[PDB]
Amino acid sequence: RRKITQGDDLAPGVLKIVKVYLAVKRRIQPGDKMAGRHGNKGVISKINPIED
Amino acid sequence: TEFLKPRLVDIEQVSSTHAKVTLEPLERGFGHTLGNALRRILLSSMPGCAVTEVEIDG
Repeated sequence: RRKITQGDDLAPGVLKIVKVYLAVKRRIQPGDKMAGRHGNKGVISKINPIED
Repeated sequence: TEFLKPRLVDIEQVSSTHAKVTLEPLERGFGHTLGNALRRILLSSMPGCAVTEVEIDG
């Protein structure tokens, strides 16, 4: 609790800093760069449905 | 579930050479299920007539 109560001092002057986290999921889409361990590279042209 | 109804069929037509059937709407994979299905029909099976054999009497 000591660490929780007084361990919040950050920078001289600005002792009150509010840090907010913003989680943003980023997916795979036409334009992503995919590769392999072996060295081959690649960029998805048009991710087609599994129908094709 | 929802469904779509094919409308706005803008038939670009020229007498006998070609017809270009413009038409909406098609979700991902329908201009395929239909387009390729039609070319399949037009290269393999279309009940019509033609000359099967010709003997040149000469």
